Amino acid sequence: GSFVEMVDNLRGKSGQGYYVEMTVGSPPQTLNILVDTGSSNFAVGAAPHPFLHRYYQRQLSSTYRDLRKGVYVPYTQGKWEGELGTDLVSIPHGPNVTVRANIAAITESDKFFINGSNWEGILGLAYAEIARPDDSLEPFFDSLVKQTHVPNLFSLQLCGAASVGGSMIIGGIDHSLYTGSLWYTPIRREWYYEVIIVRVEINGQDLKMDCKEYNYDKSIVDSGTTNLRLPKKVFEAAVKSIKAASSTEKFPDGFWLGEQLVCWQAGTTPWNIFPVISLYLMGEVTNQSFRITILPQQYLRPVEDDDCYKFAISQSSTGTVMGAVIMEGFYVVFDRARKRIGFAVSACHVHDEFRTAAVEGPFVTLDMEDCGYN
Ligand SMILES: CC(C)(C)c1cccc(CN[C@H]2CS(=O)(=O)C[C@@H](Cc3cc(F)c4c(c3)C3(CCC(F)(F)CC3)CN4)[C@@H]2O)c1
Repeated sequence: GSFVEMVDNLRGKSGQGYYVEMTVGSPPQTLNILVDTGSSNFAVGAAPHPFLHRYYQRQLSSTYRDLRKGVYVPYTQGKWEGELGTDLVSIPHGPNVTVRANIAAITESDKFFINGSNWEGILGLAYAEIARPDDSLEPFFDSLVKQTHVPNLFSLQLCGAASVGGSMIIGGIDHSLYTGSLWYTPIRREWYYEVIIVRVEINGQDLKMDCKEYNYDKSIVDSGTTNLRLPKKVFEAAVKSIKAASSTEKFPDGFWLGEQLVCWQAGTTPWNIFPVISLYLMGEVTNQSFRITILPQQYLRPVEDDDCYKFAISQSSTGTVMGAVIMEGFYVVFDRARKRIGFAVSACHVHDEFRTAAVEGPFVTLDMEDCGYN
């Protein structure tokens, strides 16, 4: 509570990410910035690229300082390169402070900006270890914490819908955004927001795989990604098992690949025939775990075109990526200070009549440490 300045400060178009309003420079230039717990660079467009609504103009900033060094970041999805500097940054619908963060002024890019999107930059919320050019470049939230008395902690409530909304509470937790209790899983290493998944159930049936497979080569919480991404073998077992639960109908190969939609007459979507999915996460206490459960309403994204949906669980090059499909069911707390991530059922999650998202525990799981890849 007492974080209503910040409630509902996230916007976006579904499948195009969530962004938050920010100001940089003196005088303050407003930009919409993509919120990404999957990287650690703060970067903005700095030139009149045709896709951009606005861009960062350093000429205008009296507080701008050049850093004279270049920087290059290749994501899976895309790539940019720019010039480093520092400036005064603030989040209007956040806590009224201002910090001197590093900024990547994007001078060239490819497949990074979305033609049609309403954002112009990316805010890397993860740790310095994975910042570019190297961990010497202080990530934004590190700067925010060192320079103010704002608590080393933030939380995201992403609410799945063309338009999408959500909240980023900075420095706090807002208890009206979740129901039930928060359960914490350890942040395994401070680079990505890495975690250990110790077990997976589909409608309640263990997928029966060595838990190490769930996390090769790592599992992370990534707000800049849309899908629940599973490692290849795990992905196979999962889809196989979902087909079985939904055999009451059957669908084209391409649906399970996310390349072809499936539609029903509006309001007749056979929700009951799709299984709830569960990830057990390592808990705070030795041999203790807990479970998060998402409904089909989370992994079937609606798409315009009847009621049509895209299958939004997909295969992963890395380990497990808990992206938007996962986060839109839960209030996620990034407790950097206590080095742990918190999950609670979201106040804004989409649920049907008979079933609901869940965070439950505790469970007994031995050898949880063995689920990690080393
Ligand atoms: C930054 C670093 C450490 C070098 C790094 C390299 C590879 C993977 C990762 C893990 N986090 C990644 C996972 S990703 O590449 O799928 C999305 C990426 C952020 C990202 C980068 C883009 F060029 C684009 C998007 C997101 C968009 C917008 C939002 C979306 F979710 F709709 C998706 C599309 C459009 N293009 C995350 O940061 C970090």
